[PDB]
Amino acid sequence: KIRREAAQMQVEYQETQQAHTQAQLELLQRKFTNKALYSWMRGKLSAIY
Amino acid sequence: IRIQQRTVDEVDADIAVLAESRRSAQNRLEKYQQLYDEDINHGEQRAMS
Repeated sequence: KIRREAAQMQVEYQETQQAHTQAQLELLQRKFTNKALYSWMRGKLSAIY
Repeated sequence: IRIQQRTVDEVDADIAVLAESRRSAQNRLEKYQQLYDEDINHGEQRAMS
C-alpha cells in the first residue's frame, strides 16, 4: 500500500509536469516578440523591399 | 525526493517483513529441535519394556 501511495504521487508529479509545461507554452505565446510581430515584420519588409 | 523517501519506506518495510520472518522461522527451529533431541519419551520406553 505504501508502494501504491508512491505510484499515485508519481502520477501527481507527472501531472504537475504537464501543468507547468502547459504554463510554459502559454507564457511563450504571451511573450512580447511573437507571431503577430513577426508577420508585421515579413509583410512590411516584403512590400517595402 | 518524496518518491525515493517512499522507496526507503518500502525497503525498510521489507526488512521488517524479514525480521518477523526470522521470528516465525526461529520459532519453527526451536520447536523442531525440541522434538528431535527429546526423541522418545518415558511412556514409549515403558511400552517397549
